[PDB]
Amino acid sequence: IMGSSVYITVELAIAVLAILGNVLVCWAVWLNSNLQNVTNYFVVSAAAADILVGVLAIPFAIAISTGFCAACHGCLFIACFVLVLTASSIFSLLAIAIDRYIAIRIPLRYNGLVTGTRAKGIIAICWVLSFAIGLTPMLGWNNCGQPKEGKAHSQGCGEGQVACLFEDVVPMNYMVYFNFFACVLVPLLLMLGVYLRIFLAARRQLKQMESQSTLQKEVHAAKSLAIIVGLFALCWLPLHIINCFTFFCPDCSHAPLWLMYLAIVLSHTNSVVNPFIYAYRIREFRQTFRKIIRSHVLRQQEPFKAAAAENLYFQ
Ligand SMILES: CCNC(=O)[C@H]1O[C@@H](n2cnc3c(N)ncnc32)[C@H](O)[C@@H]1O
Ligand SMILES: CCCCCCCCS[C@@H]1O[C@H](CO)[C@@H](O)[C@H](O)[C@H]1O
Ligand SMILES: CCCCCCCCS[C@@H]1O[C@H](CO)[C@@H](O)[C@H](O)[C@H]1O
Ligand SMILES: CCCCCCCCS[C@@H]1O[C@H](CO)[C@@H](O)[C@H](O)[C@H]1O
Ligand SMILES: CCCCCCCCS[C@@H]1O[C@H](CO)[C@@H](O)[C@H](O)[C@H]1O
Ligand SMILES: CCCCCCCCS[C@@H]1O[C@H](CO)[C@@H](O)[C@H](O)[C@H]1O
Repeated sequence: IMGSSVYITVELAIAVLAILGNVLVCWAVWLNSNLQNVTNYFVVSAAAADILVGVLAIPFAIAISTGFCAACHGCLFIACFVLVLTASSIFSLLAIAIDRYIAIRIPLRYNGLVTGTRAKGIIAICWVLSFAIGLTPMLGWNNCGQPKEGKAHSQGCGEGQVACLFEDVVPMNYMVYFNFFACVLVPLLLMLGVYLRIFLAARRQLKQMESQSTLQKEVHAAKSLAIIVGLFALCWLPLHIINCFTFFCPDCSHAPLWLMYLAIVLSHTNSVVNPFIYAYRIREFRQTFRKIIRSHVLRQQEPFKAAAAENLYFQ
């Protein structure tokens, strides 16, 4: 229960990269006026949620790995808060995919259908679903009725306290039957379905060229969605597949602790790549990113630049 320092520090690294990249995304929309359109509300939402994952969710996740002494229901609330915030991250990422779906399939009415007000509707829905799902264990679907005294004793916890571990407060059936399907499998299948429809649009345009600018938009879009989906599956499936193994094999010895830490960390790394890489693949975002990091360097190197120039003067 002591914990692994290697895990803690790698987990801390991800939090920083998640905050850096997504502040970068949001900063870029505030400065650049070209980036201030409806389509980017979905990108800003996702970036905002990823920040909260770095600031709030990952620090909370670190705590839950240590098995510190606390009231079971306090421990459950922290685990639930990790679930809500990561869920919002997933759902707001889905919103980007549904947006691109409408944009490519119904390009005419898109501008009349996907308005700034309706975009905030969708954003709110993302957060309603996140709370409803991640807080579900609060309503009674939890392991707090059956505390572990033997483990609580070994950690030297006072009476009425337990070792705060994730798998000790959050039930595996909740994780497997509700959380995995609602939060991971459905969104993944929906996003994969969106990618397959954009790909097929590109294939139809390409087949027409076998007889003598929309094709470039669709090929770029399909690539962007392949990245999102590929990364999302690589980041989220290992941890949840592990959870299924744990649930369906109660007699099996538990999956190694190093694999657990790797999978948890892997799931958190979705908040640094999604949707940074997506935004980074729009030139307008990419150029604005340069102006910001540029101005950060021509203002941090100044003490050493002035020193070197003065050192050469009297050389
Ligand atoms: C909405 C999906 N959220 C999660 O799965 C997060 O919950 C936590 N989590 C999920 N399964 C486990 C587990 N078996 N052990 C510890 N934490 C977990 C991780 O921080 C995940 O990123
Ligand atoms: C997790 C936190 C959720 C953050 C969501 C931020 C949504 C900002 S929308 C944006 O706000 C501007 C003024 O602020 C208005 O000028 C625009 O018309 C309007 O579209
Ligand atoms: C929970 C259901 C919420 C309904 C969906 C719309 C959310 C609007 S929030 C609020 O609305 C103002 C105008 O309505 C915007 O200008 C602000 O930027 C925004 O912060
Ligand atoms: C530690 C506490 C951190 C929790 C942060 C939650 C941020 C909520 S943003 C808020 O969500 C609403 C629906 O809940 C939407 O209707 C609005 O558009 C949006 O402004
Ligand atoms: C709206 C109020 C609804 C109340 C929700 C109760 C549903 C609990 S199901 C049952 O709860 C046990 C708690 O003792 C756990 O041990 C088990 O894992 C789980 O199968
Ligand atoms: C808000 C509460 C919503 C639903 C709570 C009850 C969910 C239990 S499902 C079902 O329970 C059985 C034993 O009870 C087992 O087959 C597994 O543990 C699980 O598959």
